[PDB]
Amino acid sequence: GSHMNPPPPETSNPNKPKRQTNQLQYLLRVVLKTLWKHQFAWPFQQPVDAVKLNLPDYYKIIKTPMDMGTIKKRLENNYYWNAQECIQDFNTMFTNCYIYNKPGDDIVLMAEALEKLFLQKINELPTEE
Ligand SMILES: N#Cc1cc(Br)ccc1O
Ligand SMILES: N#Cc1cc(Br)ccc1O
Repeated sequence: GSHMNPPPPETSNPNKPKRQTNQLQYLLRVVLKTLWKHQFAWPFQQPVDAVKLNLPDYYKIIKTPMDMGTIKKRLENNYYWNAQECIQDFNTMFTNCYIYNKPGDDIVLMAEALEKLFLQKINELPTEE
């Protein structure tokens, strides 16, 4: 893509420690799956393309970008050590949306719908075994 967009977050790095846990399996098979098919998922399924959207300030404002396409790759590629890393990626994605956009904007309402589902599913995150 455009040189004006940053490289996406890392999804592969042999130096980084990782492991599978039952909680990470639940984050892929239940949490990500549920959110990915929501009617309002599409803006969040890949990094924000600030060039295409004519938002030249986006990566001036949002210095820790995250998206569900990145999270999907990180889960499928076993990038994470623990559930907390992955949950933090989701939280970063939501908070970027809420800091960049005005309350009540369409993308905000879309993010809020995904967040409500997310919180329901994370309340049920299984005990680590
Ligand atoms: N595991 C799983 C899963 C995740 C996404 Br996103 C879509 C379909 C699936 O079956
Ligand atoms: N945040 C954000 C954002 C994402 C898409 Br896709 C389009 C416009 C936006 O302002």
